Amino acid sequence: KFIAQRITIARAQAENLGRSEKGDFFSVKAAISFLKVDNFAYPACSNENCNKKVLEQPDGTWRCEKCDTNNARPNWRYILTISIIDETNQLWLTLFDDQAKQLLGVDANTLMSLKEEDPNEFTKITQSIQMNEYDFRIRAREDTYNDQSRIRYTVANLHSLNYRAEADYLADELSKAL
Amino acid sequence: MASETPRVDPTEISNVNAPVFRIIAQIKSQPTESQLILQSPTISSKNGSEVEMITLNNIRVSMNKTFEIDSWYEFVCRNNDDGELGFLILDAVLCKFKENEDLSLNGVVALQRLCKKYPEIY
DNA sequence: TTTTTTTTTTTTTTTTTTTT
Repeated sequence: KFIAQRITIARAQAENLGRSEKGDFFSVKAAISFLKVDNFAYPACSNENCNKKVLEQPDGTWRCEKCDTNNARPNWRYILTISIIDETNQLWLTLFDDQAKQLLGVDANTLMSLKEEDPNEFTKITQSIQMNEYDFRIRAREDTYNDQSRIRYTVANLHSLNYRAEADYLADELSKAL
Repeated sequence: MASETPRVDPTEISNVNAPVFRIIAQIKSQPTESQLILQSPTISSKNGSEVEMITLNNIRVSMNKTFEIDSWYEFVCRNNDDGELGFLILDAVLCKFKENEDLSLNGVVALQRLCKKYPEIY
């Protein structure tokens, strides 16, 4: 009793639609193509459930607008996204702190301190983690900033290492085809 | 090699005469190293298809190719066209999946069937 | 047996190995 059947990204835009306004994400099995080098982790204050992005006053220490505090450790949160490819479409997936932290197994502060570090192991981790296969739960929403609007996707979960269940499931689908 | 080497069922020895093919099945230990027992069931039990086991004669050929118990191996072999002899053991590839996990042979069987009905794709 | 609070709306991945 596991999740097996699913659809693709090409079938995600229009399949016998609609489905007018209603849906909640869905499961996707897709390989990872490339990891963007820009917009990895944005800095913020260290606390639980921080919705504010700290800025720099003419001080030199990070300052939060809503909650006044002195930030000793500028705790970073993952804004990093990834470029993925599937059986049909080539899409882009936006990962959160837990999703991107679970992807490479490295936190945001250690990743930012790893990039600014003298050794080149940052590019070694970036190139070693890229080009893999992964499973996500992706949802689609349409947001508009000013003059530009398009549908974007996010990652609600990560799953991998499943092999036997997919092979036996496809084998059963082959046996039930007759 | 560079030629076509599809995966065929060990019971197809009567269909094709002396080809070069690869087999993925279960390896059993004989009383001697000159014989081999290949356990290859098919899908469901009571559906009408049962376990297909084929015995081969290893003789002295491929001494270092001896198979480990419970391990999997890709069998590169050529059938003998004379008689009273199984598939000649030539090459073997180490085959295992993961730790604390196994693999069902059904997905393999459906493999070996499809490549029989569709020679275009392997 | 699955229900948001951490940005901005682009995004480039391998760019050099090869006959007459």
